Amino acid sequence: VPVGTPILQCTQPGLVALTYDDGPFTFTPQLLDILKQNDVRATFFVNGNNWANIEAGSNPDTIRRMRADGHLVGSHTYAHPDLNTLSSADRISQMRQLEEATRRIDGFAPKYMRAPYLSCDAGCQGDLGGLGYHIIDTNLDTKDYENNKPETTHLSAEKFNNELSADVGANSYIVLSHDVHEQTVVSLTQKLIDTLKSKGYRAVTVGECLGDAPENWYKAHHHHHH
Ligand SMILES: [Cl-]
Ligand SMILES: [Zn+2]
Repeated sequence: VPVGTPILQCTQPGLVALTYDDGPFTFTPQLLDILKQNDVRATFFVNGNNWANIEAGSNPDTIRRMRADGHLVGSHTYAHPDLNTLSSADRISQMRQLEEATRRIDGFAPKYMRAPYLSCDAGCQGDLGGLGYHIIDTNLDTKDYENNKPETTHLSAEKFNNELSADVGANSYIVLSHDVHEQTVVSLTQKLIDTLKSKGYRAVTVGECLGDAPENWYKAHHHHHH
């Protein structure tokens, strides 16, 4: 799987990787329950301290359930800054801080990440590559953060349907949603699953989307010497 270079689609067609950024937060437990009931795995790009602290409250338990249920856990940086705007030392710190938290939680560090605001240019990419990260972008943005009211979430479900080509054999998608919005969880997610199966796609983690064995998704161990 490419390192230090933004990835937009799967390595095979007929696949959808549903992804969720900016958690974990209030609605994430319910989202895990919904995905389980659907037998669907997904991918979470998590922060360390953004809408909540990943080590506060039940969040450590939600992160542990993500892994237990087979969802891919990726980094979204610790504090959600625009990585372009930081010096290399500060970008390295944003990644390592999150890795230290996920190691405290469940003894892992992500090899997968997504840049806040999809903002990560060649300067940023070089550093992330030196850290051995896979950079995950999107080729289908639900705009769920804009369509986040009971009466407007259908616009995001429609956007998904519109963009999801009926031509299952020639296409695959990495889908951007944000589970920190209640409507993303209690309405949009079921519609995404329904719509993707109605067209013949299979939902997959980004790991499977890119042909990557789950044994490669994480650094299972800290190297004492770098
Ligand atoms: Cl290093
Ligand atoms: Zn974000």
